Amino acid sequence: STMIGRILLTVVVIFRILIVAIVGETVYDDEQTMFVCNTLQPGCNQACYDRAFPISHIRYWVFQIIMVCTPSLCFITYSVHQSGISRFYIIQVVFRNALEIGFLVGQYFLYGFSVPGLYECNRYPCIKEVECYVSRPTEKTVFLVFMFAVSGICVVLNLAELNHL
Amino acid sequence: STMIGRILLTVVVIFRILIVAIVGETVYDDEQTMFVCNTLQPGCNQACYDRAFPISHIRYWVFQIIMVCTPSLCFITYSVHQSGISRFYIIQVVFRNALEIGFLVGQYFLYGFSVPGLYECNRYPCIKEVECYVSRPTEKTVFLVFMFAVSGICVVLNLAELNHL
Amino acid sequence: STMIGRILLTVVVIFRILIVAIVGETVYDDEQTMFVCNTLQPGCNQACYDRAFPISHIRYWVFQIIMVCTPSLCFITYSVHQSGISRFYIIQVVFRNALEIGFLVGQYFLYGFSVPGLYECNRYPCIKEVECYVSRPTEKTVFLVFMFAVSGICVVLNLAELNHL
Amino acid sequence: STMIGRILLTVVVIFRILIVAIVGETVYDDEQTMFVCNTLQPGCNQACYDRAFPISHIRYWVFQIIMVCTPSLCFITYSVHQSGISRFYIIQVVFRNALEIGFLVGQYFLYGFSVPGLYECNRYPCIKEVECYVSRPTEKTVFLVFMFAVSGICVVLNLAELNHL
Amino acid sequence: STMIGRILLTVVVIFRILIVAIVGETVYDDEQTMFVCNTLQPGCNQACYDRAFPISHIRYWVFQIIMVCTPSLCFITYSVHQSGISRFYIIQVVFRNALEIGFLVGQYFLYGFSVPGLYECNRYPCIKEVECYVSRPTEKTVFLVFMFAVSGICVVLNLAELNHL
Amino acid sequence: STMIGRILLTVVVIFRILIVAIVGETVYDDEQTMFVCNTLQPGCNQACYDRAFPISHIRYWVFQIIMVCTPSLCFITYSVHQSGISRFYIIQVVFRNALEIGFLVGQYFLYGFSVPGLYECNRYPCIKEVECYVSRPTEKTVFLVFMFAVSGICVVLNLAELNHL
Amino acid sequence: STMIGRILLTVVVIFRILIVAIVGETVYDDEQTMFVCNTLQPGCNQACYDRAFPISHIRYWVFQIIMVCTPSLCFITYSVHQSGISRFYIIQVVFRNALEIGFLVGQYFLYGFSVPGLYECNRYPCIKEVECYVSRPTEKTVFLVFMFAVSGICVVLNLAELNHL
Amino acid sequence: STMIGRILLTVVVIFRILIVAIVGETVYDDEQTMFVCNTLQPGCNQACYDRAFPISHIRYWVFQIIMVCTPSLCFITYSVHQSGISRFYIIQVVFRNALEIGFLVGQYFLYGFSVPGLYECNRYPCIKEVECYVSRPTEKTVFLVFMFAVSGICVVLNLAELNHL
Amino acid sequence: STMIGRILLTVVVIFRILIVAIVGETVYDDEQTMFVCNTLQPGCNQACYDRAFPISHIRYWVFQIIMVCTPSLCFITYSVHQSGISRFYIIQVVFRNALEIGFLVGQYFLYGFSVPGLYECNRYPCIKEVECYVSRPTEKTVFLVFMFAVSGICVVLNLAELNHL
Amino acid sequence: STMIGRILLTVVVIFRILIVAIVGETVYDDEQTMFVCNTLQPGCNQACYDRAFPISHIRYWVFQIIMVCTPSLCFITYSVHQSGISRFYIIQVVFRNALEIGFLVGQYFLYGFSVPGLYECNRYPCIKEVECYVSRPTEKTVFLVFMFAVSGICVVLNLAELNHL
Amino acid sequence: STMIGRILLTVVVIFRILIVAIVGETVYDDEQTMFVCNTLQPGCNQACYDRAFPISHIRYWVFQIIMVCTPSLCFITYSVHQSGISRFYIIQVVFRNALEIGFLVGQYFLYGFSVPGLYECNRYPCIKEVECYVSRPTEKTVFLVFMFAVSGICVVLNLAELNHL
Amino acid sequence: STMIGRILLTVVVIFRILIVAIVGETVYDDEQTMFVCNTLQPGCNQACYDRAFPISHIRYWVFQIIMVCTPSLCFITYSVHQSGISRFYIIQVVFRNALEIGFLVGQYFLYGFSVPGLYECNRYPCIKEVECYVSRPTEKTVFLVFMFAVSGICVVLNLAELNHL
Repeated sequence: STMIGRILLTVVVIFRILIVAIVGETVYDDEQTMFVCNTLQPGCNQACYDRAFPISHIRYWVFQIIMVCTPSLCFITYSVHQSGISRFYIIQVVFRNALEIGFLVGQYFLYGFSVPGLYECNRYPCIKEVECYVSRPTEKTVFLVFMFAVSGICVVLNLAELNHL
Repeated sequence: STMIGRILLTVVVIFRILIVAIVGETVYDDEQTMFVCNTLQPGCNQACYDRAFPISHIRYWVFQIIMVCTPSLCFITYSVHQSGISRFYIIQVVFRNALEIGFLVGQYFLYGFSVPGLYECNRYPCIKEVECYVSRPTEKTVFLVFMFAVSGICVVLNLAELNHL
Repeated sequence: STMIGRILLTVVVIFRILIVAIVGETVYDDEQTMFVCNTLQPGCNQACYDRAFPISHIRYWVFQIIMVCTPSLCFITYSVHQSGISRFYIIQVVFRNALEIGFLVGQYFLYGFSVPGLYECNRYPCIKEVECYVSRPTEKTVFLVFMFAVSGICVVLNLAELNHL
Repeated sequence: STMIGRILLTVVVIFRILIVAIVGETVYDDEQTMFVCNTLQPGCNQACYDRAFPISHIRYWVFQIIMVCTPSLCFITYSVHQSGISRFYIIQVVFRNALEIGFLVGQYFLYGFSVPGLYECNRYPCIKEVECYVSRPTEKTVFLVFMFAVSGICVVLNLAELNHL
Repeated sequence: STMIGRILLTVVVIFRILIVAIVGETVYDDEQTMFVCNTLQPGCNQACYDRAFPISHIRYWVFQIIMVCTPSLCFITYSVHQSGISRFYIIQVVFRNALEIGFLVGQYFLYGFSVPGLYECNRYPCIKEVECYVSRPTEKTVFLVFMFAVSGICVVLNLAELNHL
Repeated sequence: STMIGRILLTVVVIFRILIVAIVGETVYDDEQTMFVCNTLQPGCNQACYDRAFPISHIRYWVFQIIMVCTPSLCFITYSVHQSGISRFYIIQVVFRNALEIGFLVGQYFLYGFSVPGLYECNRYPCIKEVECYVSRPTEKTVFLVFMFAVSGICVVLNLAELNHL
Repeated sequence: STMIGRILLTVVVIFRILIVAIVGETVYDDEQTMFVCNTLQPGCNQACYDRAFPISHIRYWVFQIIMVCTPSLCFITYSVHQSGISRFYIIQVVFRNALEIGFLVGQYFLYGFSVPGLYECNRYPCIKEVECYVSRPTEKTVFLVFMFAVSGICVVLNLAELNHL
Repeated sequence: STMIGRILLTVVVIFRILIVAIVGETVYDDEQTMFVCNTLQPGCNQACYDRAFPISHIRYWVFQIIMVCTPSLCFITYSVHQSGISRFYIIQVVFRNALEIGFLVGQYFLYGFSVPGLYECNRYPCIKEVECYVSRPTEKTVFLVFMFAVSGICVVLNLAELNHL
Repeated sequence: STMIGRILLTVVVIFRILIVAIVGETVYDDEQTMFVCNTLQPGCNQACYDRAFPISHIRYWVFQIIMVCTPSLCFITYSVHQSGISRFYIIQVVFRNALEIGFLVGQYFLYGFSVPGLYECNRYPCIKEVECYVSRPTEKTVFLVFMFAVSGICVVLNLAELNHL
Repeated sequence: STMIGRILLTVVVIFRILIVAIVGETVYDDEQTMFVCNTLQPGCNQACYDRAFPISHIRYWVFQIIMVCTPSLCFITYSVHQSGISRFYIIQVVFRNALEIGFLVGQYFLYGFSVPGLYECNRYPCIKEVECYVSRPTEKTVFLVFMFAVSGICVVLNLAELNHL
Repeated sequence: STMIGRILLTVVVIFRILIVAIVGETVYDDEQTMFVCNTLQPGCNQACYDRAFPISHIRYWVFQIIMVCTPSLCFITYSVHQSGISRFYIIQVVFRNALEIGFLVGQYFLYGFSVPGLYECNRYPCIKEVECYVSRPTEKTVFLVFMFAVSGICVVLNLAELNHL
Repeated sequence: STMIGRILLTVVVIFRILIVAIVGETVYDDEQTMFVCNTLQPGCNQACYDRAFPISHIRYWVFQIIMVCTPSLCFITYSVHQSGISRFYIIQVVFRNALEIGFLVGQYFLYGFSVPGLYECNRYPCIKEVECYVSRPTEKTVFLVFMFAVSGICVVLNLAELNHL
């Protein structure tokens, strides 16, 4: 039971990296060029896009993916130099658990569970409130939900292993 | 008879991956930039494109291709770690069969067998119903039919092997 | 005489792959962005481009190139697994001959021997018949003729080897 | 205590290179195409963009990254040719410390800690003072702060090792 | 004297390939997007560009480069299979000489020694004669002259070796 | 003293190649698309850009970089074939010195030490003299100065070694 | 009682002529230039304006005003030539009554009592139904109501005189 | 019976002049500015408008009105100079009859009984046949019918008087 | 004292008519062509202009001027026909007083004392509230104040004469 | 026979004045606003219109009409002052004859008998020869022919009277 | 001396009325349509035109002309009714003098002696200060100076007559 | 001889007034709307039109026509009041002579004898010198020459009468 868990954790991690790396870079490519607002004021599109999308999803996901792989690299570099290992194993597991729980909570607090098609903006130089329109909201919602689903499994597995000890 | 079946399954899988990877990424590249509707309302093109094409074909095909290769990776990782194999062989065959039948059914239910050149849209902010025009419908229909044809062979072969036992 | 034939067949095949792969992808890149019709009707350009160019040359050539290399892969996979070979050799030669004759005939029936600079279109939403103008017709004609020339040699060589037995 | 310091220095350096190389090249790609000023004078956008952004962040960061890796290459080339090493070790550590402190100070003096959304320009051919609007200011501020944070750790670690001797 | 000739021939060939491959692909990239004619007739730009530039320089140079490397590949494939060599050596030298002289003559007859900045066009649908304007004529002239210079050396060297026997 | 000189020459050469190859290709990418003149005459932008920038900096630098590496390749090919070496060593050093001094002088005579923001043009079809505006002049000036600085070191080092004999 | 009736009839007639002649010609002047529809189809504005406004109000009112003054001119011309009068007086009164009742009924049946601000159009070449927007609807409604009010008095007065005999 | 005929002829003539002079000049004012064709060819609108409307209705009607009043002026000038009258009376009646019958026939042969909303044009520089759209067709049809009705009465009356003698 | 009052009343009336008739028709001529709103929605300008200016000032003033001259015309027509006068004099004075007081009150209730330069609009098809800008507000305010001043004198004079009896 | 000639001369003169004054001023009103040339050069339309139409028809006709009425005014002023008359009568007849023959000849030499729809222009700043398109050519041809016809009668009549003496 | 003064006063008054009435109405006709500012903000042109030209010159001059003719009308109406005259003569002279001095002073205080070609504007919605450009400044300056010159003579003459008593 | 001179002077004066009043007002109507310069600078057209045409021809001619009729009005007003005449006759003749000579000289000094089609402008905000293009230069030259011719006759006649005394 504990034998297969490692294999499936490795497979889930590789699957997530592959899915993010191969297709996700090209849904968001036209994010700002097809964002449009009903207005004649110069500079309103920039401010309203910036307020609607402060950090793009793909940047957050790349950062999370890179940051969740550091303890393994540290352990590998230590063992390579060696040529209390168990204490290092315990500590890196603890750190990975903490980092992944923090990242999941931050994702939930930053983005929620949906991307709406309309956005209402009231930032200078826009006069009062204006209405703007988003590109590809359904695909982005699907990607959001898929990533949340993938991220839950890793949390579950790491808690499993934490509790087996 | 059962000897050649494995060889042809491997060849079909590699053929499908190559066809999707090399040429398919560039028919759909201009999907939204050349989508146009007869209207003067800002934001209507975004809503009507989103309603006509919720998930693009190439994303669905990439996802399917990646998801149908996971049991092999699991078996390989297990055997590498080993350094009841037959039970694992049986189970992974069952899982692959199920996944490929599910994906074929989902393709049929999502897209059908044709891409029409006209689309009729009645989503806000569009006033009543408007007419929009699609890019490269014939090429996309050809690609659809080809992919359905390729996908049928794999189902047939996997049922063959399932029934030989 | 039969010794050099294999060497020249291999050289012709590699030459064709290289020519198609390195330069051909960039003559057709602007095929639709510089296609223009004399009209004020929205959606006429899409319909007329689709009727004038149902499948682009480069897609057909990539498909043909990929499909004419499958018997070799099958023979290689069989021999690798082995670790009646002559019957397989005979059959794969027959199949390659048939496939290449079919593809040459299909090319002739699909495209002919020239690409004209003007096209006359009468498809909805275009009113009656309209005149449209093509990009780079001379270069595309040169490419067509070159590909036909290259494809003839392979047919000749394969018939040669078929008849030597 | 001094054992782990080398491992963490190597990990921080690799992390910085990866973060800069993979995602940073694509936030700044549209820096000038979406920069716009409220004016009708030809040539004002060029002058005001040039005055607001004399050297782009990504160029400065690439230059710094490349320049902070030269002492290691020199030491490696020397040792490879060998086939007073300790004096070379001391000197290269001193040089790396100096270079990294200089680069951090220069970053602080060139850019500060924020990127504002508005810029006021009074350069010819602009008449008097004009107002211009920046793209993606929040993301660029986040990147600035992250890079400052990363750069502080290296300074601390190098001072640590300098003082251990 | 005959010893160094082979070394310099190899160096010239590699130099030509590198120069063509690394920089030449990006001077001609905007060839048609910045070609403009003084006219209001739709379709005149396409016809006049096609008449002014029937085959682009870079296509001709790529084709020539690929075609001048075939005899070496043939000799290599023969010798690999072997595991009258001198007759093959003689014949391939003769063929290479002929091909390179033909290609130099064709270059001279196709393009000449300069690219002018203005072009006068009288092709349908253009009314009578119109004036059009070319992009980057000086850089293209420099490239033309450089390529002619490079190509002369190879002819000289091959005639040298032909005459030494 | 002569031991370290070779190491530093190699490091400077590699540094120059890396700096030119990684970042320099993307400052000049938009050189002509953001070049604009105050005029209504068709074709004036092409002529004035061509007169202001006959050969772009990056082309000159790539050519120089490629041409300054040929003597090493010649020496390597000779020594590989060998399987009066000192005379070849002397001669290639002389040739490298000459080539690098020529290239530095040519750079100084072609470009000078600055790129101004305004340019005054009087070429047909422009009527009398017109004013045009350049993109990113400060960054291009910085690059110019940096390249001159890098190029001076190599001249100094090669004269050093020439005079040690 | 019958003495003042003639005086007030004359005053009402003159008042109506003056009101129509002096101000009414300039509310409707921009009727079609400021009529606009939400569409991109050429020719839709013409068809929809024609269907919304078949005959403009001012034309109908001018025609009515001219036609209601003919019996007086006939009586005057007869009496001038004279240089059974009572029978002519009776008959012309009858005819005037009939004409004015007919014109009031026709006005009611042609225009109603209001001019709406929106109009829904489904005439070729408009695709399906489109929405169009009218200029100055409130002023036109006020004019309509005023004219109906003025026209009622004349009917009442003429019936009065008819019944006094 | 013959007494009233003169009075009614005079009233009809004055009515026609007033109707044409006061309102008719302003329906046709925008005849060419709101005429539009579905095309991108310069000069097609001019040719198609000229072919659809060779002589405008209002010019024909003004000419007819002026030409039908000449015999009265001649008779008046003769009688004024006098300070065989019956022969002149007979002859001028004959001439007026002939002129009015000719003008009615010409109207019928020039314009018919309706103005359609669409017109199909095939005149140079228009390519093949194009579709154009007319302004205010219903109002112009109403005016046509009204003028025909008015013109019939005069013919009838003049034949009446001709036959009474 | 009562002698001059009639003279000054006549002079004030003529002055008002002249001022309104000669210059007032040309300040308001461009009222709608230079009215503009900050929006991209078709039809918003029409609705917002109609809501901001339901009846234009000049129409109201023309109507008032015409309506305040009817009692004099009635008295004149009566006296002309005569060829209880004092009762008619009394009654017409009463009626004129009432009409002028009503018109002054209505002016105050319709327009107030100023025309602002900005207007805030929230009528369909405008999304939420939009800002629009008026033409020539200061001149229109001056005209408003002048007309109120002129209208007060007539009220005062008529009350004077009413009270003298 | 000589009695009626004066009456008909007076009628023809008045007819010509009326025809020119009432309708001719409004065919030529849009002469330059709807004149268009196929070109992108600023200033070409002005030069080509000026070369095609140096003096407009209506100016020439107004000038001729005014100049042919001066002898009558002179005779009238003389006779009014009187309060050798026959010598003045003779001389003014001679002068009128001469002036009208001169004007007819000048008309023929200036304009000819037709107005073509196309005009070919080669005046600076137009590059080489360009094609331009005229407005309302058929109506202008009809007017030309009518005016020539009218002008012939006056010449005939004046020669008649000249020869009767 | 006092005899001619009245004649010249009458001639000057009539001259001023004629000059203002015949030509002055058509220099200012395009005052706002050719007023333009260097800005992209909607509504800035309206505010800046209103601030630069609060009341147009021609309105002020028409008002002054009308107001300076009232005392004569009053005297005429009094004398007509008569069918202490000297006291009325004295008083009306006094009033005319006062009115004309007031109007001249007001002209000087409102407009000055010149109309500049540039205007600097800082009114909302304009951002900071913007530059705008006036139409026909020299002609307007000439008109200003001429009107001041004309107005001085009347003041002088009226003071003359005032002092003769 | 002196008898006819007065008659011809009166006829010439009336002819000049008629020619200026009837046709001249409509050649210059589009003077600024069709004036265009080759430039992209806002405000350059206004400055260059103002510098090319400070006072329009028609204004100068109207002013001259009005000013040359004042002595007659003065003499008429004097003689009307009378109900030393010869001294007044002498003086007014002298004044008319002086005024007409002054006006002819001023015309020559202001305008010359031709209107060119091109104008070269160097006024702010135009950068350096720009080229502009005039409307209808030939017609304006014809008008200039005609007016000079007409004006010469009056000078000659007035000198004639001056010298007869």
